[PDB]
Amino acid sequence: GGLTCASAPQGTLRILEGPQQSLSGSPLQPIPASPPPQIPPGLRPRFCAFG
Amino acid sequence: ELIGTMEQIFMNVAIFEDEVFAGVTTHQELFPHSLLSVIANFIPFSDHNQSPRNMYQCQMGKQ
Repeated sequence: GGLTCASAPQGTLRILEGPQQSLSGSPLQPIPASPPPQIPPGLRPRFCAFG
Repeated sequence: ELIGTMEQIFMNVAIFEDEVFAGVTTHQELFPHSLLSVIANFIPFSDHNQSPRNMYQCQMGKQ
């Protein structure tokens, strides 16, 4: 009436919960790159010679 | 994302765009001058001076 060893298991199942990968879009930056410093339009000379 | 000192050795981090690739370039840096300190970001045009100088600028701006 006691507990005895039974037949060895024939296989093992290991369960884990996993989600999946999306598409590669690689959206690097809101406003991207190093935007260049640049000329103010027209500007004009702010200096003249004497005479 | 936020990455750490040991987690940064196993990942590619472009600096400028057009340096980002498809398989490579897992991440990208926020600004190109992210590498420099707060004081080293106060030196003007540090890119065109030799390095022993820019390092000198950091010790002279504190005196």
